[PDB]
Amino acid sequence: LKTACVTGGNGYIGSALIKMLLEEGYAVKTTVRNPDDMEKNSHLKGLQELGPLTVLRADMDEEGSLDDAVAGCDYAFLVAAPVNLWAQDPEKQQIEPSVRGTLNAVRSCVKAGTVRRVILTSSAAGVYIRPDLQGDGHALDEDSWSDVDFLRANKPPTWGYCVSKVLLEKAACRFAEEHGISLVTVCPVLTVGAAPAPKVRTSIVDSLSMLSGDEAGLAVLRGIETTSGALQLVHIDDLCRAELFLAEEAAAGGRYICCSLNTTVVELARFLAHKYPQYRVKTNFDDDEHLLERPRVIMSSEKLVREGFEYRHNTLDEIYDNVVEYGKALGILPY
Amino acid sequence: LKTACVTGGNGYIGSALIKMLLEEGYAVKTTVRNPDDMEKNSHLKGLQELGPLTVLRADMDEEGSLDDAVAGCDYAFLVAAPVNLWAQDPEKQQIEPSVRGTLNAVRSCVKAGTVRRVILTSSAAGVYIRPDLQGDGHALDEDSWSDVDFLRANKPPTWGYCVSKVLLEKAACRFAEEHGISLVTVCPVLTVGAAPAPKVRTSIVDSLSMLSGDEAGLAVLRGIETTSGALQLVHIDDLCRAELFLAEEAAAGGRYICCSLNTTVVELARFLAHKYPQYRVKTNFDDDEHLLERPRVIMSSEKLVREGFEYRHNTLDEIYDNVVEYGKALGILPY
Ligand SMILES: NC(=O)c1ccc[n+]([C@@H]2O[C@H](COP(=O)([O-])OP(=O)(O)OC[C@H]3O[C@@H](n4cnc5c(N)ncnc54)[C@H](OP(=O)(O)O)[C@@H]3O)[C@@H](O)[C@H]2O)c1
Ligand SMILES: NC(=O)c1ccc[n+]([C@@H]2O[C@H](COP(=O)([O-])OP(=O)(O)OC[C@H]3O[C@@H](n4cnc5c(N)ncnc54)[C@H](OP(=O)(O)O)[C@@H]3O)[C@@H](O)[C@H]2O)c1
Ligand SMILES: O=C1C[C@@H](c2ccc(O)cc2)Oc2cc(O)cc(O)c21
Ligand SMILES: O=C1C[C@@H](c2ccc(O)cc2)Oc2cc(O)cc(O)c21
Repeated sequence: LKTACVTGGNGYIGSALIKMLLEEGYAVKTTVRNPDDMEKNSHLKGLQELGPLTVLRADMDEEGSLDDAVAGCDYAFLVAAPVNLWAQDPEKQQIEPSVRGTLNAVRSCVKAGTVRRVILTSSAAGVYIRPDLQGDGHALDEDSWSDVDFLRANKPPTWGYCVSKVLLEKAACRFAEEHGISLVTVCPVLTVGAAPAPKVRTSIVDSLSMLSGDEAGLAVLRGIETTSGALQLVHIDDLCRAELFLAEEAAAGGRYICCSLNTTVVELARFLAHKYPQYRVKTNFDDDEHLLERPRVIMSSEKLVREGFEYRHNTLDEIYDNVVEYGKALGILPY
Repeated sequence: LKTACVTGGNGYIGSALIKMLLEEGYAVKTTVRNPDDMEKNSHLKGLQELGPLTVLRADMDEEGSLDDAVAGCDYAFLVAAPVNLWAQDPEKQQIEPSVRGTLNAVRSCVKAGTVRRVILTSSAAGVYIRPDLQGDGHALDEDSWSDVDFLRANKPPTWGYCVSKVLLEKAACRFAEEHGISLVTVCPVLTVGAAPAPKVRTSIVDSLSMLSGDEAGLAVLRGIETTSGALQLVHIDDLCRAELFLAEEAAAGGRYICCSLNTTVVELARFLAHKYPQYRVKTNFDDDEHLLERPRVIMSSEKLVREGFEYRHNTLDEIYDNVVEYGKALGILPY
């Protein structure tokens, strides 16, 4: 069989990727940091009783820890990454560990000799910090990079996360090219949908905040719109198929935005209020709230599409098709 | 004042639209075919003594008939249309007059020069004839068009009505684009609620059939579900507000489904049986329970809700809040 490595099998996106790879007939090796924690990793046993899944222990911050897991793999999906969006000391707790851990992982992939392609999962946060674009009508593509200097000078919330994505991508791209290994980078927007992982929180807390009523989650969604010009969404299923697509399509190369739809907080609030009447969805925003009626800047996925990929969740109704039941199971929603 | 034209002021939806436009401060001009029939048109005098309403005589089948009425209007609400759902000769009694009357109306709107936007009332019957979708889990949006080929090949009941909506929509859009006039099309599902018109019947006969026991109306409801995959409902007041919203919302464009709730014959029957025990509502079926237990195909109003519209009647109780009294006043219900 063809074998794939997925770092961070207990993560939100990582757990979904593993499930899809197995379904598509791959043998899968995944790393977690504490396999003995079956609260976090029970889905890996569930999947492991269904398909050829291997679970290993590794911390990406330790050089060479990934050597064994990626040995004998055709593809390496580097999903695991530091996600301290709000660290007190971002340079040391988010940025430096991100760059160092990504280089550690690519080094292991090179060492393995068998890895045909590395698939690095980054984020739209490395793309859409663009304070030089004013007014509306803007459309960002893979040539757009988040303004690191602006981020370090002004340090808005989650600035360290945005910087870490920019720096780790460039470090990864340089390392891969200097060692002759093919590297594809995927920059997904906010990802929504059910996954096998039983104890994840991550962005689900935020994407469900209009239904849960959590004001911190609501601030995150507002922050995305304010800082990037829109609220961009993609379904977990489309993200995982996109990663498989980019791994398999030999003609694929370089960076790829993964984004199905550009909306706004107000649009999403209205739609969710309409689709889920049982929740008290606040839709009446009033003035000061610098909220957009329509996107000012959109993220373009034309490169991935013209590459041959097709999204299957193309409306708000389809992007939010199964996340509510997932939120219930995770305890993020009560009922 | 801003001035709006409404065709067919004696019609069910037309009469409700006129009352709402007058309430919202519009000067209104409406056309009827026989203003001297004050049994059908008395509500227009009642409205005329309360607000700035002009009543004119016109038959949409005759080219130019609408010229005078729509002259000086900022918006034109084309509500009047042939409703011979069961014509013996649909081609000549339903389809051709529909296309021709709509083109006549839009031509008059262009000639007026003042019409900023045309709001064309069409029907969900132009959307949900989709024999290619089997199983459940389907959601239809504005890109779904009723299958005219299937309709002409099998000629199910009301096939001529369904075809007329598809053709008049496409002909109208091609004409509007060539003349650079904004045309927005609304495709309501089964519309329910009280209206000023005193002698209308239309779908009220069918939407009240579970209370009246009329088996022809009950057959129409079962037919909607069997042919479209659900029993879709919207309140007259939400439809009228939606039409105003789309007229006034500069960003709005193209076609819009108007649908508050996707339910079933059985669920509606159980709801009506509990709400109105004085009437004898049949809730026990079987075999004939080819009736769905839950919608197989749902009409998605996501485009309209994203545009900025919010439904105010969202439950069966809210959708059926005042239709029964109206049915009494119309003689459709005895008591
Ligand atoms: N969720 C979204 O909506 C979204 C959208 C766009 C981009 N992204 C990005 O895609 C990546 C995955 O996101 P996610 O939502 O799945 O986050 P998550 O649920 O919190 O999972 C993060 C994974 O990374 C692991 N990890 C972190 N540091 C590690 C380390 N030093 N060594 C080994 N493993 C480490 C974590 O393992 P531990 O449990 O041991 O910490 C976990 O498995 C993230 O980089 C995210 O920023 C997410
Ligand atoms: N009622 C619903 O539940 C529903 C749901 C979805 C869509 N719709 C569609 O919305 C439209 C209005 O529906 P409705 O319930 O209000 O029907 P309605 O009560 O029977 O009224 C029909 C109106 O159209 C007029 N009309 C027909 N042909 C005309 C012509 N050649 N020239 C001038 N006027 C003409 C009629 O005037 P006359 O009296 O002189 O014939 C009448 O005013 C219809 O196209 C319907 O198919 C209705
Ligand atoms: O790691 C991520 C991804 C990030 C994100 C949001 C929007 C976007 O467009 C790209 C990335 O959002 C989050 C929000 C959280 O509460 C926790 C998280 O771990 C994350
Ligand atoms: O003109 C219409 C609208 C049509 C309709 C029903 C459901 C739907 O979803 C869309 C349209 O139903 C009707 C039923 C009638 O007895 C008489 C009518 O004149 C009509």
